[PDB]
Amino acid sequence: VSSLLSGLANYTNLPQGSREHEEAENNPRMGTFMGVYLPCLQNIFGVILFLRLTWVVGIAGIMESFCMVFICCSCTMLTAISMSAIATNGVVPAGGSYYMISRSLGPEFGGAVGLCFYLGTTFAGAMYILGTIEILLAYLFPAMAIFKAEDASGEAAAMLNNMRVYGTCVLTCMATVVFVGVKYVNKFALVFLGCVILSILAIYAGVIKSAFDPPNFPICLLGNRTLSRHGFDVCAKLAWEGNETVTTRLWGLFCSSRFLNATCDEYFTRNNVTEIQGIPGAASGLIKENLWSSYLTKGVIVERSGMTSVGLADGTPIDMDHPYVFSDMTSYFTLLVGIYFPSVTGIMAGSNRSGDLRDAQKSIPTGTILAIATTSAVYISSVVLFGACIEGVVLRDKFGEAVNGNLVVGTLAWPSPWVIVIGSFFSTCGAGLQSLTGAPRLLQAISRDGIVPFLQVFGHGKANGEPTWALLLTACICEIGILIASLDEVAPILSMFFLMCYMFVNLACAVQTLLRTPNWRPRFRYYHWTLSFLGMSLCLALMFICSWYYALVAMLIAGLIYKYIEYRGAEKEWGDGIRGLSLSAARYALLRLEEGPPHTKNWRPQLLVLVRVDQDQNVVHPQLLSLTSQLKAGKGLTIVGSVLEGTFLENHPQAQRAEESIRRLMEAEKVKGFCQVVISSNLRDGVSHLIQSGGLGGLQHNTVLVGWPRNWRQKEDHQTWRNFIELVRETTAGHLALLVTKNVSMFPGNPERFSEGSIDVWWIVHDGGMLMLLPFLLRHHKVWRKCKMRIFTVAQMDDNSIQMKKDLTTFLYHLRITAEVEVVEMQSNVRRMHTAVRLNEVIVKKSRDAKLVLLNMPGPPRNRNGDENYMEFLEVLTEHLDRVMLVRGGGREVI
Amino acid sequence: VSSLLSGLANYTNLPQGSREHEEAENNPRMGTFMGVYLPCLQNIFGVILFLRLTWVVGIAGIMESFCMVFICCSCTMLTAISMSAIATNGVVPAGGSYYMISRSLGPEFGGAVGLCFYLGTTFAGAMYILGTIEILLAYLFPAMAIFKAEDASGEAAAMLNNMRVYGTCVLTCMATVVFVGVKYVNKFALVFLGCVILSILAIYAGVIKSAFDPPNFPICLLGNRTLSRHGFDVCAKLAWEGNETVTTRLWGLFCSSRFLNATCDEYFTRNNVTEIQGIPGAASGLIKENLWSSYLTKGVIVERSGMTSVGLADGTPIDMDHPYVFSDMTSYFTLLVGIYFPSVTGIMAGSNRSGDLRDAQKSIPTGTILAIATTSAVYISSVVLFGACIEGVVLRDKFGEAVNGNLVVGTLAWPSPWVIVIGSFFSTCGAGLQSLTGAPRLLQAISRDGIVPFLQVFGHGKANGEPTWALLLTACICEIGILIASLDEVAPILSMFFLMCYMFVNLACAVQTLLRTPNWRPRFRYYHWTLSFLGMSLCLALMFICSWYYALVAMLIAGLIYKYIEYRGAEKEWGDGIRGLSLSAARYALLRLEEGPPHTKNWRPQLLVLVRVDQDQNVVHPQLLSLTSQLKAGKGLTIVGSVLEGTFLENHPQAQRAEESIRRLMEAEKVKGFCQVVISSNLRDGVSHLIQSGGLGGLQHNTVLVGWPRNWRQKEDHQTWRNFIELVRETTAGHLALLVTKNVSMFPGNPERFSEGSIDVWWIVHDGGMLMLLPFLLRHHKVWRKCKMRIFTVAQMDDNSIQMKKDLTTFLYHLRITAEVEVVEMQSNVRRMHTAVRLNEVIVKKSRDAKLVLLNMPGPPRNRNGDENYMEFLEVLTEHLDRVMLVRGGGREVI
Ligand SMILES: *[C@@H]1O[C@H](CO)[C@@H](O[C@@H]2O[C@H](CO)[C@@H](O)[C@H](O)[C@H]2NC(C)=O)[C@H](O)[C@H]1NC(C)=O
Ligand SMILES: *[C@@H]1O[C@H](CO)[C@@H](O[C@@H]2O[C@H](CO)[C@@H](O)[C@H](O)[C@H]2NC(C)=O)[C@H](O)[C@H]1NC(C)=O
Ligand SMILES: *[C@@H]1O[C@H](CO)[C@@H](O)[C@H](O)[C@H]1NC(C)=O
Ligand SMILES: *[C@@H]1O[C@H](CO)[C@@H](O)[C@H](O)[C@H]1NC(C)=O
Ligand SMILES: *[C@@H]1O[C@H](CO)[C@@H](O)[C@H](O)[C@H]1NC(C)=O
Ligand SMILES: *[C@@H]1O[C@H](CO)[C@@H](O)[C@H](O)[C@H]1NC(C)=O
Repeated sequence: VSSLLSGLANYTNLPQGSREHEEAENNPRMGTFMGVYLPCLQNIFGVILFLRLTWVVGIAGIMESFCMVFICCSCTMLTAISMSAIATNGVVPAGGSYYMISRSLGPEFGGAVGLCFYLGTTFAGAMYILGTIEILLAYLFPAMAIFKAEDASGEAAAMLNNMRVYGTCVLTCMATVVFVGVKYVNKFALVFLGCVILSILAIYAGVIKSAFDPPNFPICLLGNRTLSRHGFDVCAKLAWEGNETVTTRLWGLFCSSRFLNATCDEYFTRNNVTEIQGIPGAASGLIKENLWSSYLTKGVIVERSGMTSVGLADGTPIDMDHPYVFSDMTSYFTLLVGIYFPSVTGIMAGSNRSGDLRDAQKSIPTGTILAIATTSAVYISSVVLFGACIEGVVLRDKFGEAVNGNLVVGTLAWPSPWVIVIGSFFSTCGAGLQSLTGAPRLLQAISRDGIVPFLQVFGHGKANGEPTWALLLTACICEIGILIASLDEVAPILSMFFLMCYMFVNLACAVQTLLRTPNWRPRFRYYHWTLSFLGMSLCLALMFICSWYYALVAMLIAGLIYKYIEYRGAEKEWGDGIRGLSLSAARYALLRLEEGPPHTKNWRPQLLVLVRVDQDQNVVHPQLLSLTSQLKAGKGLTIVGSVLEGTFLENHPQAQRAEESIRRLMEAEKVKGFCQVVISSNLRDGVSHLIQSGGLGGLQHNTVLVGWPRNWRQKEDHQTWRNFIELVRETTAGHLALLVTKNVSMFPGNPERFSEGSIDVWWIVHDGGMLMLLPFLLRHHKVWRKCKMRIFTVAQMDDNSIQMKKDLTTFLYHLRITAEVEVVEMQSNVRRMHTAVRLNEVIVKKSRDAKLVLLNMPGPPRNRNGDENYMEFLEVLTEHLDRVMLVRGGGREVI
Repeated sequence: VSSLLSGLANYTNLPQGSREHEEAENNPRMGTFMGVYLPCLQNIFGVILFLRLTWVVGIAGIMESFCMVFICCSCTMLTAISMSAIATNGVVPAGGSYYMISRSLGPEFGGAVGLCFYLGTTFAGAMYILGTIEILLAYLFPAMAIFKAEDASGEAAAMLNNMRVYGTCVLTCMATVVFVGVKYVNKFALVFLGCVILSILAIYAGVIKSAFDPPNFPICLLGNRTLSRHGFDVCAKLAWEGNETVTTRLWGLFCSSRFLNATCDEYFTRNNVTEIQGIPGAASGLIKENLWSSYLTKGVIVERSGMTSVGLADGTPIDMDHPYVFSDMTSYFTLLVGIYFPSVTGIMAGSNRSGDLRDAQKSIPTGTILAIATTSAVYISSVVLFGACIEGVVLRDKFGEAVNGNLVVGTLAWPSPWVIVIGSFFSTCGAGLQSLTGAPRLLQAISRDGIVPFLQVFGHGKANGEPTWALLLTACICEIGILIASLDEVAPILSMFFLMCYMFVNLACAVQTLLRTPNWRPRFRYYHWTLSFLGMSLCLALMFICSWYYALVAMLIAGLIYKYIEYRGAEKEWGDGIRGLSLSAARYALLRLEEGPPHTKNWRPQLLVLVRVDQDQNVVHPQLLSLTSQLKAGKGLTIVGSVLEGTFLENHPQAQRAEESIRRLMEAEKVKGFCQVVISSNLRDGVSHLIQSGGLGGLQHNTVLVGWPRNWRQKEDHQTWRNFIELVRETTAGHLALLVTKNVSMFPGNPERFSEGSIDVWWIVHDGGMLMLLPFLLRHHKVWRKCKMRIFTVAQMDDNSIQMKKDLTTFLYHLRITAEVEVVEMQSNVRRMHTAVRLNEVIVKKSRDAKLVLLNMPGPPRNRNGDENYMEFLEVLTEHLDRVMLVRGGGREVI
């Protein structure tokens, strides 16, 4: 009991604002029970259980209301799981639910979740304040009212003029008390929870007493219709005062004299007056009867279904139905959902005290889920126990006029009906104070967060971290709810924002799990990404079922703040401008890429090309750029690399020429790529600073496309020829792919197009998925469109049949069967150059005239004295072919 | 006349499909008039002008219909401008409107515009086919029908069973004729346009004749209500056959005997029968009268407004209103808009013949705009001339039963009413043939385009480039329209897709102008980007006014194909996977950046940091990485660069260690950056391959943050010390900014946080916006939060007052006034080291104990013998300060 009372000395249900965020940057105990569960359980129980639940039980029945509760509950339990994965991730920063969402989903969604929830909570201030004024005018003080109806038809207008003149009278009282008396209202958090849960138990007490003996609450009927028990007290058409039968006051309101003359309406005279039991209790058979629907229309008299009546009097000449019971408004299914829904909102109060718990990764998930479960078990068992204990004709009655102006709920209370009427009053007064505290701290947090700059003046707090300007704005948005002055119309507008916040909380947690954003570790047990997606579609549907023409103005206001933060998100970090909106998406996509493996399933060539630029700078071989567009036509990353010699301190105007000749040239041949002009000491280094440092992030170059040294055996170019030899060993170590083009100047540019073409591919042993795919990418292009693919295979085994039967089943698996297959078969440098000249005879004698020849490029020797052991081997390999492309690679897979 | 008839030998209104796209890749005259204008003018005039316009004129009046036409017209004229900017851009490829949109907006939107337009046109096939069957059962052959009403109440059911049994009977006839007889229906394009425009002129002929003498079309009334003139011929209650007055057949349908006994309904007997003129003409005063609204309800008898009647008989005991004129359906404003809208669709037929025009950048814009203008001028002047010439009670009449079963339009025809009835029949038959040709060529184009892979089997054309499988699918989507069997319900579903296509065509052209996508040159005269945006919101609103619960199923089907193409767009080019969806957005954002200038308005430091990694590799100074997070905290690009020595062929396992030590370290201090580990010959080169080649695209590094050589005067490190000196001259030439950190090991890491801190800034002459902003970024961080900013200025002039009054007005402009200001003032190497030791005395004697000191770093000498002329100058400058950061930069501006 000791940790109870000491914890009850701590227990306050208020959010932790930015003053509690200051104590987190400068650097007690709680529990699961008084920390999350009891704050959340208070902020869900509200006015709708007491003031408008029984009105929904009788109208929609119990079979449609059970389906109605189970779809409004099931959104909250799924968006608690999306509040759970935010809790398990992160370190749960001290201060509010705003800082828990904003830090774990970035400032992108946090300014939009935090701002829908500001307006959604401010209308919960004005809705509860209309809840208190309605109780004050119907049950507590139904005498005191300024505006009174000047006729029998002014009940529509004078009632709404009551709700405007007391709301604005009390909203100024509510705003000042939370302003000056913050320390007092901090103390009464246990009073308000005591008033609620006793009032809920007082219902469940009296439902058990009514099973054994129901109370005395009779109702009076007149044919099928009932009548207001306001003016008269006794229900009889004739008062039998002994030997003198007297006209009652029931006679007086209908018949236009209190005399025995019988000069009145024919519907009163032909129909008798019946007084039966209005609350027959749990022993009664109501559940088989009161089950389906009673969807009335505004003006229709509420009529008991199963009574014998007399069918006449088509008009309604009863002094505007002076003594009867009516329907206030027309009603249907998808209107009540806007009224029921704010009874299930308050999950975000589950983490008002995250900076005081000790196990915040376990209290915040398990606490709200248990709080939703104990609340939905009340709601569902309230709906049935309202149905099977109370006659439906008073359940269709707002304001309890059929039971002589007492609360429809409060007549089911065992001690007294003044218990719930007072008990729901200090409840709804208290959740009005809480809503004028939880909302001004929130706008205080967003304003000091700097996340949206035009809301900057609302950060001006007072001396103790309490606001002064957000109160005056939240007093003027509660003000708009009070001018509407109608509990049934504030409720769908209020519901439209709390649906919108739970729309985003399910949205961002489903996206960031799928795309694998950085720093996203939902370490929760019972979680998936579809489970946030399923709740995302569900409270998309509820948002239109309320009112579709308000759901579009709710999205496109929230969808425009989400884009307004990003346009200010760019202009702070990325310098300025609409360029920064593209810089950030460039950065954020690259940081996404850092997790996955490179080799995953599939291979595509991503070209690194490197050109030679001479003196009076320009490219020497534009046909090499012309090849690049013929493979990777309007596709992945292209890096046009180039080098030149020495002293960047005075060589950069040459770099300006060198880059600009390439930029206008890629546009000339439709290459969408990126230029790198590097100034090195020798060309040996400057090529190797691009084979390993081209393309940051995941967008690495994957192949290297290079020409051929044509000035091979000449004066000094040997070391430039030696730079080619170090390039081959480099790509094997770095695990790239090499593409070597021979006779570069005679290549098909984009004017020349070929016809009757044949490409001849010689796939001997190695490089399967790259030597096969390279013509298939080329043929795909319009220049190489009208061409033929020929694949010739060298063999070294004995059988060729199964060798072809192994080869012919590759194409069926590759789905590119259109190539024709033909089999062929037959100190250290000479053995290399024995088979060189022999095979090159076999190459030409079946492929003298192709438009392009493909060959395997073998591995260079590790000796490094193999300049002449290996390169005459390749010039014999290029035995006077017109266009041959050499290829080798390492460590890849092609599907 | 010669180019007419020869052009009339060419004039065919069919789209150019993929066979016309083959003739563009292998590689006559037209004009504006027969090329764009007349094809577009045919495919807008349809069934709605003849069959359901007059029904809308009488119901919605002429004041609401004029506002109705002017908002459905104004969407088409704005989406023609968005079709104009697609035309002026590009080269206008041969073949259809699909290839014009797909190439100019990429395969992203082209598969979604091209697929909404496929379904939007297929229902235009089934709508027109219901238009022909309705004319065939009401005017031409109203005798032949299989299903006939078994009672007076079967007219609802038997009519819809007529439309199902003839539609599917004729849809098989429509599908085969376009299959086998493509050459025949190619010839009749001039017949169908001749049938339309003569029928439109036959209306405007007879409206002029009716002004001088209206024809004879009388109608019969009975009190306020009219009656069907079907069975009887003469309108009198008593046939006066001489001396024997006889009961008419008008008597026979009402009164239940053709005898003179008068045994019948009291509404017939108390009310007289009036036969007035049903079409009073242009001379009549109808326009002041027939103006407002007549929104009826299903079952209500159409009643003339201004007639004297007799008010009795509450029920309708007239053998289910056997002889009367009714309303087929309930109606309101936002239901008729779904019926009127397909009268204005057909813009995409403006470029069916783009591959045959000569000036395709001028014919396509000016042709469709003139085609919309001449069509809207018909529609608006048809609405008024229908109102002010025809009595409203037959305008509320479908099927023309009040005028004895003749067309409400066709009675305004001057030669004969059989002109329009035949003329609108060969029109609507012809636009049904055209819709079963324009739609199967379209799905043939998307299937061969490979843009969506599950639609691949629909590319199987026949031998002459004509489809065979897209016809059977478009016969089965017309089939669903025929089972609905109702012209009033196919029309909003048909309207929902053509609105969706014009939604995207306005969308993509407004986006790609704003973001400046590559290759987007709208060279059109009268164009802006808001003018596409204004039309985008307008046919967003029309899409909900039709039916909101169909607009959400129209977007989220089109919005899901747009994301399905991209997930196949990634898995083709970027290897595979959901990584490729991020690679493409990374590439596409960088290619956007290539246009704009760098220096635009604002400056932010984008750090290039470079570290020293020793033997048994690890970073030597982790405190330098600790500084990076304290400036650019969770913000722009960070490049952690590193070098090591020699022979990448065998040095890459050292590179694996070198990169991995940095990756776990940036996470340890919350740095979101990118690693580059470069292996060079000397460290002189390998630093300079990062100062100019770090960060492709727009995301360049903008500053360089570097430590300090502490082993200054020692054994061999002179040349490594000389590598620092070449780094300073390099950044001045490359126009970067330099940040030099002194005493690197004693820096505040993220555990240690400071209090009572002072940062002392010495801004002497140069580097304004960088030396001011650098503490302001630091203070912003939590470690440097509780600190003070002190700015001390060295002076060389005489006055200091106005010098402070120039300095104190900077802070008011910078809004960072919180710093305190204090003024101070007072072979070749010695003059540099005279003022060095003098100023460094002045530095320390006001700033002995700051947490960080900022100083201007001067320019190095061009002599290059200034190793000792300049670096003792800096070590005297660092006169035993704890933490000082040196800074200089070039060519920037800070706002
Ligand atoms: C209550 O009684 C009346 C007659 O006493 C029932 O009959 C209906 O009366 C209205 C007149 O307001 C008529 O329009 C309906 O056609 C009557 N319905 C019939 C004859 O079936 C009325 O239904 C009763 N109310 C109930 C059962 O809820
Ligand atoms: C046509 O005549 C009738 C009476 O002959 C007009 O009067 C209405 O009659 C209906 C009965 O179906 C009543 O429900 C309405 O209350 C009557 N309206 C009155 C009396 O104003 C009827 O308005 C006439 N139709 C017109 C003018 O369009
Ligand atoms: C109505 O009844 C009263 C009896 O209370 C009588 O005084 C009065 O005269 C009667 N009025 C008549 C019969 O008009
Ligand atoms: C009302 O009920 C009583 C039974 O006490 C009966 O005598 C009377 O006739 C009824 N009146 C009616 C049906 O109008
Ligand atoms: C109705 O009038 C006819 C005259 O055509 C007459 O033959 C018949 O007897 C009459 N029926 C009566 C009066 O019931
Ligand atoms: C119908 O009009 C005629 C005028 O020819 C008149 O004699 C007759 O009384 C009218 N009938 C009515 C108003 O029922």
